[PDB]
Amino acid sequence: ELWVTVYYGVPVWKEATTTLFCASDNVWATHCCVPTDPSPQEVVLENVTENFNMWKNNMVEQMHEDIISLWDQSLKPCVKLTPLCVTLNCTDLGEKGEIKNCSFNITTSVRDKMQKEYATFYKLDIVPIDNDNNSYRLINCNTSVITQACPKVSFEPIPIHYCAPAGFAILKCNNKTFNGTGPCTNVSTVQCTHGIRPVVSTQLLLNGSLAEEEIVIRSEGKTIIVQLNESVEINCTRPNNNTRKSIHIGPGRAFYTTGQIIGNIRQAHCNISRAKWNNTLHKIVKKLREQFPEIVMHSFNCGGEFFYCNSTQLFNSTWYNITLPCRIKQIINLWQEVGKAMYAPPIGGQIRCSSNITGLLLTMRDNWRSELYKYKVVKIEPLGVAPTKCKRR
Amino acid sequence: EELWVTVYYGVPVWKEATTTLFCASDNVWATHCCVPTDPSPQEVVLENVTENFNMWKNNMVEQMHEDIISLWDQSLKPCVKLTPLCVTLNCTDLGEKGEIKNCSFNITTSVRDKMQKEYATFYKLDIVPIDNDNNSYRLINCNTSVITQACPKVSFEPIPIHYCAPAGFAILKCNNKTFNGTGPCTNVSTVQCTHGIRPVVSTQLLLNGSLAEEEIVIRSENFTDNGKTIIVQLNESVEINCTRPNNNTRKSIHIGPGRAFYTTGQIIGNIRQAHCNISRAKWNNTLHKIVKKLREQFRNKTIVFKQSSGGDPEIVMHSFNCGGEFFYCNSTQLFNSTWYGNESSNITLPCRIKQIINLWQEVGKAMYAPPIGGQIRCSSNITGLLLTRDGGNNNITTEIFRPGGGDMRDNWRSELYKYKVVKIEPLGVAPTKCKRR
Amino acid sequence: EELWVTVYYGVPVWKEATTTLFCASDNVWATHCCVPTDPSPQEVVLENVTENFNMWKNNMVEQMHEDIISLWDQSLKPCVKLTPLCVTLNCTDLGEKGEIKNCSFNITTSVRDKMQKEYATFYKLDIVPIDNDNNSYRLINCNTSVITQACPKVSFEPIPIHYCAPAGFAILKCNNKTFNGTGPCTNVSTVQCTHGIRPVVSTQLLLNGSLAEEEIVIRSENFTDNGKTIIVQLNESVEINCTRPNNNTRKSIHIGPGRAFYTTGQIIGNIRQAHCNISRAKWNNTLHKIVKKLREQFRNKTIVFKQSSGGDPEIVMHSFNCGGEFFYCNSTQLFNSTWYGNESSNITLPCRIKQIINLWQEVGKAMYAPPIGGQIRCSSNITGLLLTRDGGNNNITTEIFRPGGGDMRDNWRSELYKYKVVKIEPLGVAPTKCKRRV
Amino acid sequence: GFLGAAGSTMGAASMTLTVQARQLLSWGIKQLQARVLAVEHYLKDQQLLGIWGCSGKLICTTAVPWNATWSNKTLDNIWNNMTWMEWEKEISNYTNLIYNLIEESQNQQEKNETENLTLC
Amino acid sequence: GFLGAAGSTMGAASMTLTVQARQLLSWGIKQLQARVLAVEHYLKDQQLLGIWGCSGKLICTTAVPWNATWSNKTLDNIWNNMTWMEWEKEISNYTNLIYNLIEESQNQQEKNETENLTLC
Amino acid sequence: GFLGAAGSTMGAASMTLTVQARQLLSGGIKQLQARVLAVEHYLKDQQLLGIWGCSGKLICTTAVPWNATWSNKTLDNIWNNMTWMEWEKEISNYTNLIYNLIEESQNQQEKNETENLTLC
Amino acid sequence: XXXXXXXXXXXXXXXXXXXXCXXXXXXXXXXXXWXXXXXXXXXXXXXXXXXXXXXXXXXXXXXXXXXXXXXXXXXXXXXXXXXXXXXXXXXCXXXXXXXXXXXXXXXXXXWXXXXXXXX
Amino acid sequence: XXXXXXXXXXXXXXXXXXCXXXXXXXXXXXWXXXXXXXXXXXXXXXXXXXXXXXXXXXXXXXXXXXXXXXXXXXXXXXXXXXXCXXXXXXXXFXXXX
Ligand SMILES: *[C@@H]1O[C@H](CO)[C@@H](O[C@@H]2O[C@H](CO)[C@@H](O)[C@H](O)[C@H]2NC(C)=O)[C@H](O)[C@H]1NC(C)=O
Ligand SMILES: *[C@@H]1O[C@H](CO)[C@@H](O[C@@H]2O[C@H](CO)[C@@H](O)[C@H](O)[C@H]2NC(C)=O)[C@H](O)[C@H]1NC(C)=O
Ligand SMILES: *[C@@H]1O[C@H](CO)[C@@H](O[C@@H]2O[C@H](CO)[C@@H](O)[C@H](O)[C@H]2NC(C)=O)[C@H](O)[C@H]1NC(C)=O
Ligand SMILES: *[C@@H]1O[C@H](CO)[C@@H](O[C@@H]2O[C@H](CO)[C@@H](O)[C@H](O)[C@H]2NC(C)=O)[C@H](O)[C@H]1NC(C)=O
Ligand SMILES: *[C@@H]1O[C@H](CO)[C@@H](O)[C@H](O)[C@H]1NC(C)=O
Ligand SMILES: *[C@@H]1O[C@H](CO)[C@@H](O)[C@H](O)[C@H]1NC(C)=O
Ligand SMILES: *[C@@H]1O[C@H](CO)[C@@H](O)[C@H](O)[C@H]1NC(C)=O
Ligand SMILES: *[C@@H]1O[C@H](CO)[C@@H](O)[C@H](O)[C@H]1NC(C)=O
Ligand SMILES: *[C@@H]1O[C@H](CO)[C@@H](O)[C@H](O)[C@H]1NC(C)=O
Ligand SMILES: *[C@@H]1O[C@H](CO)[C@@H](O)[C@H](O)[C@H]1NC(C)=O
Repeated sequence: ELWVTVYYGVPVWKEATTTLFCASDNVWATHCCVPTDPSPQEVVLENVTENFNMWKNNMVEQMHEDIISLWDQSLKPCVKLTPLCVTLNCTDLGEKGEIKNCSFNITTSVRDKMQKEYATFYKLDIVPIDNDNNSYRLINCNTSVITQACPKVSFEPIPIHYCAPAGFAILKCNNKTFNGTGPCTNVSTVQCTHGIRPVVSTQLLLNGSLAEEEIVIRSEGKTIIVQLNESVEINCTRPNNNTRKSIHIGPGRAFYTTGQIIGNIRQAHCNISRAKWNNTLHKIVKKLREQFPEIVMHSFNCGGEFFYCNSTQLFNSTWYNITLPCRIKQIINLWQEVGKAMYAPPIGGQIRCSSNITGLLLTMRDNWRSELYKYKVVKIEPLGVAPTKCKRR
Repeated sequence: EELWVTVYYGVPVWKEATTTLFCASDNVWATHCCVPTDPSPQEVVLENVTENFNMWKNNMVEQMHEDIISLWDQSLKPCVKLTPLCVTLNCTDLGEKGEIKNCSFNITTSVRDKMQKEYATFYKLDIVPIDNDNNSYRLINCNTSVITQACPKVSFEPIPIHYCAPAGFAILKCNNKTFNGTGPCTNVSTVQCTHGIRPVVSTQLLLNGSLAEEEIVIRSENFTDNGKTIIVQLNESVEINCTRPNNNTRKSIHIGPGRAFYTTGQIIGNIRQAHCNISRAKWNNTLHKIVKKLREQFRNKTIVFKQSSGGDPEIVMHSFNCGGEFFYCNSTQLFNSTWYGNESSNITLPCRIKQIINLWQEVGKAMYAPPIGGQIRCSSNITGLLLTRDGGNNNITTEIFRPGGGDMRDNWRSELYKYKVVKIEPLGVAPTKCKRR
Repeated sequence: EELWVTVYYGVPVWKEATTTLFCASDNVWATHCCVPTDPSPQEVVLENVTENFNMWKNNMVEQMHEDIISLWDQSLKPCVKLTPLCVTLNCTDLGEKGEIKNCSFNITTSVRDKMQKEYATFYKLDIVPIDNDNNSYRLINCNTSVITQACPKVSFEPIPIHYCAPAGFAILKCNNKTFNGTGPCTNVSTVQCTHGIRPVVSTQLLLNGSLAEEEIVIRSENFTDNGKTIIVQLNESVEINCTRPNNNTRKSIHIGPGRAFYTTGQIIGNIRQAHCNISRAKWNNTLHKIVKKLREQFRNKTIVFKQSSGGDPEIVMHSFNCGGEFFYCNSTQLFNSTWYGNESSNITLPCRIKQIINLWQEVGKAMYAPPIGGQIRCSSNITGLLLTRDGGNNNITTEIFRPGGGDMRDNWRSELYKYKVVKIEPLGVAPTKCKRRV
Repeated sequence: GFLGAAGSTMGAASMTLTVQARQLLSWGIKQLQARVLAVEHYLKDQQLLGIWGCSGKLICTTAVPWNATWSNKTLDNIWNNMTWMEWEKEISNYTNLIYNLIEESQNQQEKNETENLTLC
Repeated sequence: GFLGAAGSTMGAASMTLTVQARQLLSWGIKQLQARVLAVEHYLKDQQLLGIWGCSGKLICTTAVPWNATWSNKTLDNIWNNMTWMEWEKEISNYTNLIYNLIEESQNQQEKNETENLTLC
Repeated sequence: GFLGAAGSTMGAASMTLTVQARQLLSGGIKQLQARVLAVEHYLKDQQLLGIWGCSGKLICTTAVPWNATWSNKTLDNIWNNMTWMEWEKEISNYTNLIYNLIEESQNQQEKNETENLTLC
Repeated sequence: XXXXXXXXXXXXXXXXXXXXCXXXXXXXXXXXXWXXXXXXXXXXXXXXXXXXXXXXXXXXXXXXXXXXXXXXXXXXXXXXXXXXXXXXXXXCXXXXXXXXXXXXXXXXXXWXXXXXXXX
Repeated sequence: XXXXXXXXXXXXXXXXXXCXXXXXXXXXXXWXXXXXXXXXXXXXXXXXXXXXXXXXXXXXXXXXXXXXXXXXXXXXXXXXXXXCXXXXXXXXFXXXX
C-alpha cells in the first residue's frame, strides 16, 4: 500500500528557451548594465550525462538578435547622410587612386544657399558614373540610407556574460575535446557564461576563448578552435596620420570626414608571424586528416575603422613576417540589411591594433557558436512526485 | 442555532468587466497575433445558467476596432511616403475611355541632383483636374494629407484570428442558434478564446463571415428606430466571384535612397472593366428569405430594397480588398426590387479600382495601394448584409431598406454578438454551522 | 542571559531612499497626471521624531526636472517642424518702430512644384540680420537647431502637481515654519502625496508658488559661498499684472501636406509695448523686509540691489509664459536700490515678446510659440525671489545682490524643500526572553 | 471543467474550488499590463486571505457570527437550493461589512494568540 | 551545491539548496518580461503547494493512493538505483492526473473538516 | 496613524505593528517598473518570512540565542528607552548576520521535522 | 531565575520597615514586583514595579514606591512608619510581563518567599 | 476594580468556586495557588490558558466574565489552595483560600 508524496526541491530540469540577460564588469557597457558576480559559482554534477548540440543552441540566436538590435538602436539617433548622394568631382589624392579628394555642391543648414564642400573617400566607398572618370557617387547611394555613427558612441567589444533568469540555469560541458554535439559526461551548472567578446569578423576569429588542450575541429572542418598555444598575434595598422574635418549638412547634423593627411600616404596592413602560422596550419592539417569583395577578405573593426585584409598568403599551401595588404572602408552594410548602411566616420591620427587569433572558419552566427558551443539553458522543475509508505493524517 | 461566516476561495462566480484581450492566430495578422493557438481548444458548457448578453455594448468590438486601426497604422510606418509625387501630372487616356490614364511628371530620383521625367499609371478616382486644360491632374488630396505607400512585402490579408482573455477572466459564449444579440441566453458556455474571426473590411456586404446554423437572423438595437443599423446574418452563403481582367505589368520607379514608387508600366492585352459575378438564383432566394424575416419583424408591410442614397463612392458602393486591390462595386443590380410577401421560388456588377484610400477616415493621412501584376481573381462568401431603413415611412404601408450600415464596428458586431468578457471573483462568504476552533 | 532573537514585522522605521514617484492631480499636465488625488488626504504627525533634511540634495527636484523636460520634449514630437522657414526674409519694419517686422519670403508649399510668396510677422528677438542690406533677416537660430512649432492644441498652462510615493515608500514633511532647508527638523509628519505644485517657469521671480507661514525665509546652501543661489520665500505675495496690448489676428500659412505655420496676419489698432505692473508700495515693503532678513546673515552690511551683470535676455531679464506667449521683462526698476537697515516705513516694467525659444538650454532644438489672437492679460502672484551675491566684493561693508539664480532646479527647489522620500523597512529583530516552541 | 459548477448548488460547487483556483494565475505594453494586472489581482486576493486567518486554505471558517439581517434563509435553502451567483446577487451590499468584521475578528485573535505563550 | 546531487539516487538527494535557489527575489521590455516571468513561476509553485495542502513543507505526504498503472516498480528500485531525472523524465507522464487527484483530495479534506463538528 | 509610533519606545511601538503591516501589505515603462518593484518588495518580504519560521505572524519568536556582541544592553534599556529608529542603527552591522542565523535555525528545525514524518 | 527569598528587617511600631529580594536574575530583565502577603487575605500587591523603578503602585497601596539599583540585582521595597499592617509578609514575585511579548501587569510568573517584617 | 470570590481549601475535589469582578475581565485574569506555609505558584493565566510548568488538568474553568475555579487534577497531593486575580485594573486580587 503506497501513497503519493509531493517533494519540493527535486534536482531535475528540462530543456527550455528563455530570454537571457547580460552582465559585464560604449554600447555594450550601457546595454549590459547589470554587474557580474565577483566570484562566480559553479557546481559540478557527478554521474550526469547531458546531450548538447552547438548548432541548435538558442543562446547563439539570442546573442545574434541582441547584437542586431543594439546596433540598430545605437545608430538610430544619429545623422542620416541623405544630403549627400550628389555627383562628386573626385581627384586622386595619392597605391595611387585608393584615396580620393572629392568636391560637391551640398545644401547647408540654410535652404537658400548651396556650398561647395570637400571630403576624403576611399576607392571602395565610391562608384564611378558617366564617361568623365572623375564623376562618382557613394557605393550604396541609390539603394540604401547611409547613417553616420555618432562619434561619441563606441562599439568596442568587451567581455559579455550571459546570465539566465532566476529559476533557470546554464549547463556547461567540461569535456576539453568535446566536438559540439552529443552526450557530455562532465557537466557543471553555472548561472552566467564566461566573458564572451562580441567580435565581428568574416574569416579569422579574433580574441575570445581558447581550447584547453588541443585544436578542436567542429562541423555538421568548419569551425576550428586553436589549442593553448595561441595562434598568431596579428598586428594591424593604418599608418596614415589623419586630421579630422567636420562640415554641417543640416541644422544640428555634422558630417565628419578627413580634411588632410600629414606625411605620406601608406597602405594599411596586418603582420602575421610566418613560423607561428606555419605551425598552426600544420597542426590544423594534422587534425583535419583524422576525418578528411566583402566575402573573400578578412573583415574586422580595428580602432573604429573597418579593415578588409587580403587573406591569400595564409591559405595558399598544399599539405601531405607575413604582411597582408588591407583596405579601409567607411560605408558598410555590417549585417547585410536591405536599405540600410553605416558611414563609420574616420578617426584621426594613426591606428594600431594587436589581436589574438583564436579560431578559423573554413568551408554571422558561426562567429559566436565557437564560444557558446559548451552551454545550454535549462528550466528547473523542483516539484516531483513519488510513492512512499507515509500517509497524511 | 448559531451560524458563522466561512470564506470560500475558488467560487465559480463572475461579474461583467472590461479588460485587454490578446490575440492568437495559428502577414500583419500572423506577426501581430504571435501566440500559437491551442490544438482542439476546450469549451465548458454551463448547465442551468442564464446570462444576459448585449452585442451593441460589447467592448470586445471596441477593442477589435482599436487593434485593427493600430495595426494598420503601425504597418505603414516603415515604408515609402509619397510626397514627391504631389506635382502636376500630364495625363493621357489609355485605350472605359478615361478610367485609367498614363500620367507623366518631373520628379527627382534616387540621386539628389538628378531630375527625370517619369511615367506612371493612375485610375480616374485617384486624380483630380488642376486647371481647365484637359491634361493637368493632381493626386487626390495630396496637398492636404500624407499619402503613404503600402509596404510592398506586407500583406494585409484577412486571416482567422482568435481573441483570448488573460488569466482571471473568461469569455462566455451564447449558444442559442437564433439569439437576437440581446437579453438572456440559456445555452451558455465558457471559452478562453473566441472562434476564428476574419478581419474583413467591407461597406455593405459581409464577406467570409460565419453563417447562421438554422435560419437567417436579423438583428437591430431598436427595430423601430430608423437610425440603427440592421445586421442580417445568413444561414447559407452566396458566392461572389470578383475579377480584375487587366494583365497589369508592374513597374518600379525610384524617388530616393531606396525609396521606390510602384506603378503599372504597361497593360498586356486590352483594357476591360473589373467586375463581380453573383449568381442570380442564389441572390433572389436570399432576398426572398430576408424579406420573409423582415415581414415577420415588420408585419404586413411591403418591402422595397432601394439602392443606396447616393453621394461619395465610399458609402454608396460596395468596397473590398481583393488580393491587395481595392474594388468599389456599384451593387445596384442587387436590391432594387419590390416584395409583397406573396412571391415564391449571372448578375454582373461593374467595379472601379482606387489606389489612394483612407480606410479609417483619418485627417491628413492616406494610403496608396500599389498595383498587383497580372489578373486578379477572388471568390468570397457573402454571409450577411448591413441594411438601413429609411425614415419618414411611419404613415405608409411600404418600408424602404437600403444597403449600408454605420461605421466599421458593424462589420465586427456580426461575429462578436454571442461573446462577453467577464472577471472571475473567486472569493465569497457563506454561513455554516462550524466555528473556527 | 537567556535571551533569544524575535522577529518583528511592521516596525515603524525607514531609511533614506530614492525611487520614481507618480504624478497625481485634481493640457500636458492633465493628460500626464491622470491619476486623481485622494479626497481629504491624510497626514500623520510623528511625535518625538527628529529627521535630517537637505533641500539642496533632494532627489525629488531632479525627478521633477527630468519629468518636466521629458513632457516638454514628448509633447512636441507629433507636431510641425519649421525647417522650410530657414530662408532669407525681407522683413520690412511694421511699427516700437522696429520691434515687430513684416517679413516676406519664398516658400515651397504643400504642392512640390508650386512656390508661394508668403508674409509673416516676427519680433526683433526672433530674427538676425544676414548681410549689410538692412532688409535681410533669417530666424534667430536655424543654423544649428531645429525649430518645432508649439503645436497649438497642446496647452502648457501650469496646474497643481502632486508627487506621490509608490507603495512601500513614504514622504516625510518638515512642519517647522522657519526651517532653513538643511539639518534636523523636530516637527516631522508622514504623507503619501506632496501639496500641489505649479510647474511655473521663470528666471528671477517665482510666480504662483507657496508663501511662508509666518515670516520671509531666506535659504541658501552656504550663505558665505558667492557661487550658490539664495532662494527667498515670501510670507505675502505681490501681484504682477502683465499685458500684451496688441490686438492680433492670427493667420495660418500652409507649409506642407497637413503642416501649417501660424503667424499674425494683421494687428488691429496701434502698436503698444507689452508691460507688467507691480504695485510700488507693496514691492518697497517686500524688499524692505527682505533686507531685514538678509541683514541677519550678512551682519552690519549695506544691502545693494542691482540688475544682473549682463548677457542674453534669457539670463538678465525676467521671463515667463503669460497667456501662452513668452514675455521677457526688464526687471531693472525692482533691483536698483541701496538699503542701510534704518529705512523704517505703480512700477511698470517694459516687456518684449519672443517666439523662438530654446528651453532647458537644449543643444540643437528650439520651440516656436505661435501668436495668440486678441490681447493677452494675466495676473500672477510673486511668492519668492532668486538672488545671487556678487563675489569678490568683501572688505567694503557692502553686499551686492542681483536677480537670477542657477538652473531651473532652483525654481522647483523652492517647493519640494520640506519633503524627502524614505523607504519603509517593516522587518527588524530584537532580543526577548521567549524561545521558539518546538 | 472550469466554471462547470457555476449553475450547480452552493454545496455541490464547493467541490470545484481548486478548478477555478488554477485559472486565476496563468502591443508590448498591453501584454505586460495584462500579466502584471493578473498578478496584482491574484495577490490582492491572497493578501485579503492573509489579513484574515485564511492563508493557505480553500475553505476557511471564522469566528464572526452570521447576522440574520444579511440573510434569513436556512442552511439547506442556501447550500442545496441556491447557486453561488444568486447568493452573490443577494449579498451584494454586505460584502465590505463582512470583510471588515472578519478583519476585526482576526486582529483580536492575533492579539490574544500573541500573548500567553508560556515561553517567558 | 545547487543540483549537486542531481546524479545521486532519489532517496539520496536530501536537498534544500534547490529551493533556496528558487527564492527568486532574495529596451526595457525584456527586463520586465524576465521579472514578470520569475514572479509568475514563483507564484505558480506556491499556488500548487497551497491548493495541495503542502505550503511551507519540502516533503508533503498526501492521502492519494499510488496507482500501479503510473509505475509498478517497488520502492527498493525507485529510491535506490534510480535518479530523480530518470523518474520524472522517462517513466512519469501522469503528472497532470496525479496533481488533479491531489487537489481533489485536499478539497475533500477541507470540506470534511468543515462538515464534521467534532473538529469545530 | 502610519508610523505614528516611530517616536515611541520599542515596547509601545510593538503594540501597533498592524498599522504598518496593513499599510504596506495593501499595496508606460516607468509605471510598469513601479508596479513590478512593489510586487517584488512584497514577495521579497514574504519569501524572507517564509524561509524563516515566521510566515503568518507579526511577532515571531525564534530559537537563535542573543549574542552580547550584538548588544549588551538589558531589555529595559532597549524596550523602554530606545525607539526602533535607534535600535535598527545600534545593530545595523549585524542585521545580515542575525538573518543568516535565523535561516540556519529554521533549516535545522526542518531537518528535525523531516526525521519524524507522519506514520513513519 | 533563582526565586530569591525576600530579606526581613523587622522594626518597632511607627518605624520604617524594609525588604529586598536579592534576585539572582538581572533586575533590568523583568518587571519584578512586591506584594503584601497578609494572612487570610488576597495577595494585595503593593506595586507592580518595572524593571527600572517607575512603579505602577496599586491604588490600595498608592504610597508604595518600590525601587532598587539594577547594579545590585536586588529589588527592594519599604513601608514608612510601619505598624500592625506590616505583619503581612513582603513577598517577592516576577510579573509575567515579558518585554514585547505580553502586556500583563499581574499573573506573577513566580513567587519566592515573603519577609514577615512585622511591626 | 474588585475581585471578591467564593472559595474553599483544596481537598482532592473538583472545585467550582466562582469569582466576582468590577469589569468583564474575560481575558485579564489569572489563577494561582499556595500550600500552607508556602509561596504561591500560578495555576492558570489569561483566564482559560494553563499556567507554565503545571498540569493542564489543574487549570481553572475560567468561563470568561463568570470565571470559576476547577480541579480535574483532584489528587490527594493537591495541598495548594487556589485564588484568582484580576489583571484588568488596580492590581485587584481575590482572598479566596
Ligand atoms: C615583423 O613585424 C613586427 C611588427 O608587426 C616587427 O616588430 C617591430 O620591429 C621594429 C624594428 O624593426 C620595432 O621597432 C617595433 O617595435 C616592433 N614591433 C612590435 C609590435 O614589437 C618585426 O621586427 C618584424 N619582423 C621582421 C623580421 O622584420
Ligand atoms: C605583434 O606585437 C606584439 C607586441 O605588441 C608582439 O609580441 C611581443 O613580441 C616581443 C618580441 O620581443 C616580446 O618580447 C613580447 O613579450 C611580445 N608580447 C606579448 C604580449 O606576447 C608580436 O610578436 C607581434 N607580432 C608579429 C606577427 O610581429
Ligand atoms: C447547447 O447546449 C447543448 C447541451 O444542452 C450542447 O450540446 C452538445 O455540446 C457539445 C459541446 O462541445 C457539442 O460538441 C455537441 O455537438 C452538442 N450536442 C449536440 C447534439 O449538438 C450544445 O452544443 C449547445 N450549443 C448549441 C449550439 O446547441
Ligand atoms: C496700476 O496698474 C493697475 C493695473 O495694472 C491699474 O488698475 C486699473 O485701473 C483702472 C483705472 O485707473 C481700472 O479701470 C482697471 O480696471 C484697473 N485694473 C485692474 C487690473 O484692476 C491701477 O489704476 C494703476 N495705478 C495707478 C496709480 O496708476
Ligand atoms: C570535470 O569538470 C571539473 C570542473 O571543475 C574538472 O575539475 C574535472 O577535472 C573535469 N573532469 C574531467 C574528466 O575532465
Ligand atoms: C464562383 O466560382 C465558384 C468556384 O470558384 C463557383 O462554384 C461558383 O458557381 C461561381 N459563381 C458565380 C456566380 O460566378
Ligand atoms: C508676514 O506677513 C505679515 C502680513 O500678513 C506682515 O505684516 C509681516 O511683516 C510679514 N513678515 C515679514 C518678516 O516680512
Ligand atoms: C493687479 O490686478 C488685481 C486684480 O484684482 C488688483 O487687485 C491689483 O491691485 C493689481 N495690481 C497692480 C500692481 O496693478
Ligand atoms: C557518483 O557515482 C559514484 C560511484 O562510485 C559515487 O561514489 C558518487 O557518490 C556519485 N555521486 C553523486 C553526486 O551521487
Ligand atoms: C513623546 O514624548 C512625550 C514625552 O516627552 C510622551 O509623553 C509622548 O507620549 C511621546 N509620544 C509618543 C507618540 O510616544
